Amino acid sequence: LHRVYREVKNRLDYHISVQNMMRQKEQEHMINWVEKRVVQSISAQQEKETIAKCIADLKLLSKK
Amino acid sequence: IYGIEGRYATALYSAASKQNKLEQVEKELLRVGQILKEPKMAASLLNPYVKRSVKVKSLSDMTAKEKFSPLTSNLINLLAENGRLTNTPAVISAFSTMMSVHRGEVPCTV
Amino acid sequence: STPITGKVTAVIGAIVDVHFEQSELPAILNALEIKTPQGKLVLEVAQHLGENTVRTIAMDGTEGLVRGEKVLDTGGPISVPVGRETLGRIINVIGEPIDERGPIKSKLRKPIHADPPSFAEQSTSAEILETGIKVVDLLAPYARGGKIGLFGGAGVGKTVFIQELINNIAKAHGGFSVFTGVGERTREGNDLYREMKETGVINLEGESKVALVFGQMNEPPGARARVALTGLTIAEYFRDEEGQDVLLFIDNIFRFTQAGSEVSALLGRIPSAVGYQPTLATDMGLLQERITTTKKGSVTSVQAVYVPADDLTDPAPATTFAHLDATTVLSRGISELGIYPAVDPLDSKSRLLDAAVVGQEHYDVASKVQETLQTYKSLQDIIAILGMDELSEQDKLTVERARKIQRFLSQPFAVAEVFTGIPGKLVRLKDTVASFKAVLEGKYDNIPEHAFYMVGGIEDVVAKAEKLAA
Amino acid sequence: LDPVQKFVDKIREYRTKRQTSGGPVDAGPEYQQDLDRELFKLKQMYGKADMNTFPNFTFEDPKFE
Amino acid sequence: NLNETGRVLAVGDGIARVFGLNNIQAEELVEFSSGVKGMALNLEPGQVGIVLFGSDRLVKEGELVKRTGNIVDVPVGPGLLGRVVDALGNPIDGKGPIDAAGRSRAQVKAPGILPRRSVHEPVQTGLKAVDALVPIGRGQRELIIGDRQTGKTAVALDTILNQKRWNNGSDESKKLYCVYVAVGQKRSTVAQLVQTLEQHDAMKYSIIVAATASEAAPLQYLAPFTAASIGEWFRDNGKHALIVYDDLSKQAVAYRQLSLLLRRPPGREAYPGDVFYLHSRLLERAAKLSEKEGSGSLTALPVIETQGGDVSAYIPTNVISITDGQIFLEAELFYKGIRPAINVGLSVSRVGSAAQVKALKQVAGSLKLFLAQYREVAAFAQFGSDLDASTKQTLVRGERLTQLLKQNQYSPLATEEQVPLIYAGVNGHLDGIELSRIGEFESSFLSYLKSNHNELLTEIREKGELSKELLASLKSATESFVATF
Amino acid sequence: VYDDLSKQAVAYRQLSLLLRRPPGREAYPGDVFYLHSRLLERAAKLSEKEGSGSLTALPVIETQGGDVSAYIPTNVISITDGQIFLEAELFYKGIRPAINVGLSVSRVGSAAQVKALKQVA
Amino acid sequence: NLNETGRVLAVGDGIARVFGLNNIQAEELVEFSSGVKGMALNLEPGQVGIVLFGSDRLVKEGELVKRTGNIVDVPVGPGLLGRVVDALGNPIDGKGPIDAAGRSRAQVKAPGILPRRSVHEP
Amino acid sequence: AEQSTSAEILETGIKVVDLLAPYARGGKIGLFGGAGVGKTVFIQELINNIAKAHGGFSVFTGVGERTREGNDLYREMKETGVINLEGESKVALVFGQMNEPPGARARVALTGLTIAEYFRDEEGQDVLLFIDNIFRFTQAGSEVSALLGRIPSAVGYQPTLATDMGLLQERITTTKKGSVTSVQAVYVPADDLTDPAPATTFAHLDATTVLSRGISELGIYPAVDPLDSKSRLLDA
Ligand SMILES: Nc1ncnc2c1ncn2[C@@H]1O[C@H](COP(=O)(O)OP(=O)(O)OP(=O)(O)O)[C@@H](O)[C@H]1O
Ligand SMILES: Nc1ncnc2c1ncn2[C@@H]1O[C@H](COP(=O)(O)OP(=O)(O)O)[C@@H](O)[C@H]1O
Ligand SMILES: [Mg+2]
Ligand SMILES: [Mg+2]
Repeated sequence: LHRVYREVKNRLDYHISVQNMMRQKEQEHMINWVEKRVVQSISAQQEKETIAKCIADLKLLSKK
Repeated sequence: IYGIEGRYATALYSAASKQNKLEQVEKELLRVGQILKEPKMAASLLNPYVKRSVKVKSLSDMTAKEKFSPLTSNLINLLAENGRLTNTPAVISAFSTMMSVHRGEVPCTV
Repeated sequence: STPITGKVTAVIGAIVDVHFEQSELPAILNALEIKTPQGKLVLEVAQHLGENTVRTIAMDGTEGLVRGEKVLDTGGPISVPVGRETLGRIINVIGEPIDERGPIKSKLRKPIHADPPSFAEQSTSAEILETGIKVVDLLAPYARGGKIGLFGGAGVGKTVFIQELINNIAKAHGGFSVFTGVGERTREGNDLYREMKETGVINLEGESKVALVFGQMNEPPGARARVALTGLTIAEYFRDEEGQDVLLFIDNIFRFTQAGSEVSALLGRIPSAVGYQPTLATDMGLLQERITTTKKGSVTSVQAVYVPADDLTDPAPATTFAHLDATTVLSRGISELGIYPAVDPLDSKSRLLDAAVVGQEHYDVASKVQETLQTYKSLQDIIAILGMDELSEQDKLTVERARKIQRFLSQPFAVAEVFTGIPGKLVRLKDTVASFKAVLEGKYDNIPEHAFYMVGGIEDVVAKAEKLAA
Repeated sequence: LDPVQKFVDKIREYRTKRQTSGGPVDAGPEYQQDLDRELFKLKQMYGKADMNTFPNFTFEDPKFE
Repeated sequence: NLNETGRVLAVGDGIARVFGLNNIQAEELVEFSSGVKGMALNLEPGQVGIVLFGSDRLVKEGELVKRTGNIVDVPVGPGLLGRVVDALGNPIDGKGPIDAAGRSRAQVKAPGILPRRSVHEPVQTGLKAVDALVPIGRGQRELIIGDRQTGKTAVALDTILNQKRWNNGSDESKKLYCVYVAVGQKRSTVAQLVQTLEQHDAMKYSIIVAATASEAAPLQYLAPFTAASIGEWFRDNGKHALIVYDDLSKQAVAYRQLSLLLRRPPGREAYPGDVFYLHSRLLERAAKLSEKEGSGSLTALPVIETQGGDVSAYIPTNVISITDGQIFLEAELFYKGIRPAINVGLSVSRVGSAAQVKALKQVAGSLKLFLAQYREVAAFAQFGSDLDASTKQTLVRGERLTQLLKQNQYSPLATEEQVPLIYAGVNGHLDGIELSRIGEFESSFLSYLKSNHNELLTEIREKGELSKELLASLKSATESFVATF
Repeated sequence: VYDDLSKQAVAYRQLSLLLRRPPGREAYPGDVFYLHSRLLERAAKLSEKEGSGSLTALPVIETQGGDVSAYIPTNVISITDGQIFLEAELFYKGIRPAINVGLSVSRVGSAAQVKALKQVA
Repeated sequence: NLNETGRVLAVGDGIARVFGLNNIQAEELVEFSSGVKGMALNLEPGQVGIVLFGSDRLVKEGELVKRTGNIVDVPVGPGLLGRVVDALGNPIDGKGPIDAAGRSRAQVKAPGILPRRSVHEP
Repeated sequence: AEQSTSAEILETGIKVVDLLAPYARGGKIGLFGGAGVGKTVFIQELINNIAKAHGGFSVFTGVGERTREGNDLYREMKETGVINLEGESKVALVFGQMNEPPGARARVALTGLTIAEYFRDEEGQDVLLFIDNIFRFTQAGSEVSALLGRIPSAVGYQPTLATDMGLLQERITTTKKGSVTSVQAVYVPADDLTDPAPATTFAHLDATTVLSRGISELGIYPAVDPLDSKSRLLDA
């Protein structure tokens, strides 16, 4: 009896563990994909060098 | 002139340009150059005896009594944050060439 | 090709700082190369100080580096040769052949750095391993595919010990083996290489069943701290890809910590207690974790550990115990008595020291021997202060036996035949247990003690006792 | 921070990714490789059977000591 | 952004210093571009020091890092039972996703002075030398201190196994869920430790928080606290949970590593001043909640490894000062045969009888006496028969009383089986029996009662006490077996 | 014959400290081992192809209070092919040279000893 | 200019932080204006750490420094037999110049694993 | 100038005390021996006696007190009568849990001292200040001074140790108004009296009431040992 249980449940849990692994992976490449599209946003877009001097000069100020 | 070091001034004066402090950031930057030529300064701008956040305080004395304070009261700590007060004179030079590109990079309609 | 150029900016001992360009910084644990007239000085990324500056660890002699030489990024961790191609050849840390046999033709090149197997992959076994050494097979027997440790101060018998194991397991093993010399006498390697040819294990114009990796003490701190990985990588390959039994011999494993301990100060690490580096437990950990048996293949590991100043409380030895299934501690206090291998019967334990493993009979006999040797050592304060006559009838009878068994644990190795003059003797576990059992029952209370000193099988004891009487 | 707020730029890029239906966005042959590798470790963990299928059973006879 | 994000200024030694995150919290988690996560322990005006949970090979310079807005948290609840999780609380056994009933912060404040009760619920370990000599109580902090390879794990391990006597029952206020915290142990060891509990059907109520040595230091730092919360769950909800920290020694080493790399002041033996605040803020979490709080309880069995009996060391002194008793173990005692080698002389318990079954207390009050006088007259045993009869009598008992405590591993005995053995020992019904047959004596004696005096055993198990009637009935049954023997 | 490496380490310790190089234990440089290791290994017996040439080494160390458990000495005991321990106490007793056989050993052993003298003892 | 020369920044206790020397090798011999030679052990961007073979009362701030271009070596051969030399290999017994046959470096790689023989000679 | 020019004996209420090792009025007494000897029972006693003979209140201070023991103490004190909720209490409790940061641990003592000095200078009573244990007070300082960056003295203790000890012991004295007698336990690190912490503590102690197990074993209560108990006011 215990063996039947363990084995079935084991087959079931496999699907979850798998499903879980897929999600994780994908959402790795997904949030990581963010990186390479934002390193493309600043390196490119010369209009993302203006939004540079911007937010940053708002540093000196506040602190003081 | 190179780029990375020259970008430091352009990445600090960039905000300055929007205001027009190039005079307060270009004239000030000139100070950092004379400070490095000062033998007595070399024993303070590069003294590992002070600290990482201590020497930064003493800087204010050379930032509020030299010319700095506005567009140089940030680049001062940055210039002495990692220890780039050895070849900084090269960064000031780039400012003279970058400070001239800001005049043309403006809506000249008037 | 599209390589990343760099430039040296600082040189202090075995520590080289390279200054790359922006966006071109190599991750940690990446190799580097610098062209020299003599050879190549590989470096290994360690830290990222910032400002596009990286700190590496010199894999070789740092003398001859010029302020600002251009370094070539390898683009990945140190690559070592793998496959049956490395069988029967000597290899250094960098993975270059050092036996004058030309280039090593390997189909693959696998990095020395890799993550430890997953908890899921871990496979437990209970099989026993028969070596031929009485004091071991009877007390702390080694496990097939297990991790072994040979502890002992300087000049106790750790090398001769591990050498015999090779003379009794390696030939007798239908698989492959890997020897890794870390921080030892270059001459010991020489003799080894000579014996592997003479035994037939390594054939220059034939087949071989063992690879050789050496990173001796003559090498700088950089080398001795990564040579252990270099040989591990070659073993691991036969483990997963080849999927077969593998014997890993490491000697010595203490140099792995020590070597790192030398440079840790120069890498700006606050020295931990006893001078060792803070990253002791982890480093010692990331090495032993890799050295293990998975569901893909079995790996039997024999790592000899060094004990600084005959002190077991030392972090280096102390930490290593938890990564071992079978521990064979050697005491200098046992060497001096003339009894060898100077194995400590009480302090040495094993995993297979269970009735449900070695057999019920085997356990009982082993336990009796331990209790006998203990009481003996307990009465040491009476045998010198009151003599032997003061002891009780049960005590004197035990004491005599304890002295016979003690001397009966000694065994002549074919390796140290030049030291003892007596021909090696290999005893079988099945006979070993049967021997002490008989002695524990008092069936040989007539035979003289000197008849048990340096003797193999139990039959030889009676033969010897009779040859002396003449 | 007030300038720091302008979150916006992140969302937009989240948006374009999420708006993409054709597997995992910007494949790269490695994905399958890694996938397969982890798909293999789980086989190790959970056993060599067809997890799509209900299990067979042949039971052990009892044992006496 | 600069406020929710930051750039890696320098990385190394599993610690990278980032710049930015001007709104990040203390000890808060963070996530790097690569995927590896870390938590900032040091919050400096210029930069922020952050430890890594993974290889520092993934982290590079200038790399981007973003907040998580959450402190170290782990999922708790009854779903963990029968699983094996890491410091964070993820599955590593491959049995699927976990089903928790909520989360709890790694850092929880210990119960105040008022919400507690004097420990009074015994924790039967199934060890004769323990439950008789050093009794443990639900909510107590008993320390298992001893040199390497002495039998420290054996004590705890048997304890867990000895719980099948109540956990498979119906009543809850009687059960005891076990939470083992593997710190600094190789995977091979854990995989075996787990495999032992299964072959005994113990995983049904055991929670394994594995923190292998190959894992990053911080993992080995958070492991004990993580597992701490998990058990508190049971405590808060009005139950009973046993947690064994094996071992705190390894934890301190890990923590020392982080502290040194972060350039914090080094103290005795290279341990920062807050090292004591670490364990004190851990052990004090286990206690005995009052009736109003839920009467719940959390027992702690911390394990400390000494270096050659040196209990005077820094770490041990800290732990020994906080706990409420020690189960000192010596290798020497182990060699003689006395297994488990529990040094009665040193082993102590501040709670004592307060948490021991009266059925055993009535026969144990005297057992500490004889053994006490035995250690004093132990030198005489080495001399000739010239010893007077008075002292000789002590030797007769001690040899036999010490021989009875010898208990094989993986073989816990219930109180109903302990009392009969102690009662026959104390009175001295074994003195006539050879000191070589003491072992088989236990076997044949227990089997006897369970066939002829089963009614007596069952009355002791239910009542938990020994009435004048039982004391006489037990004595008569003993003298009868000793006679026929 | 080196006499003695104990002083050499003290010297090499001095350059390190003065060059502002972090000390290990007792102020000695981290690689203090590597100081004697890459020295002693330089002496050994060469192959017949090389010339059958050879270099023998007799390193000398100075212990304090008879403490061989010290930092430098242990570093060298581990490298050398044995050691000729000399005790002050045996010297007065009249054992001169005061060689403690109990602790003095040779790893090469009889291989190096003369064959004739090998028989008689 | 400063590639083959340098100016001393500080000096004391046998240590001398010279500025310049951006083509000097690791562990390379050098010579000061005073006549005293030195050895470079610490290579840094700012300055170079050099150790003095003689007293330091002669070196002063701003002094010129020159390089040898060669790793510190010593004269070798039979000639030395019977002679008493110093670290560098110069005669200190006062019996003429050292007639050496070759010159070998201070730091030499240990002999190979292959080119060895088991010790058999007493 | 406010200090007294003569030491007087303080009648406690125990023969084993007044006759053998008497308590010095405004002095420091060392109490040895852990649980098992009825330490707690010996403490609540001194609080009652003095409350009836001198009518001076008492102040209990716990530095790194075990949360477990703190509970059982409070509760026991309500059972003995030294503390009544409905009626009038005689002793104030100020515990400093072990799960608290060194900062708090090293100040617990001062907290309890303050309250005690009040009844000395205001009501001028012979108040008793109990500290358990003076050892964790030194340990507390050692962890604090450790984190601050201050360099470690001999044995690892803080350099400032010498001054700190005095900023607590000196404040406990007999003035012209009232007096404060300190009854603080002592722990001997590794059974060694050469150690700084103990060495420094004893320099202020005037008497010591030891509690041996072998004394309570003979059925002698309290478990005060006549041989070990000594006083610096045992002269004609
Ligand atoms: N009660 C017992 N009866 C018989 N053998 C025992 C007993 N307890 C422990 N052992 C033996 O102890 C060995 C392991 O001891 P144990 O694990 O208890 O020590 P430990 O505290 O875990 O030491 P370490 O810190 O090295 O893990 C096993 O080989 C087993 O044979
Ligand atoms: N079987 C043996 N019988 C007697 N002596 C031995 C034996 N094995 C080793 N030895 C002694 O130990 C010495 C070698 O020690 P070694 O194995 O190098 O120890 P370590 O591992 O501490 O360096 C030999 O010179 C020999 O005298
Ligand atoms: Mg050796
Ligand atoms: Mg254990």
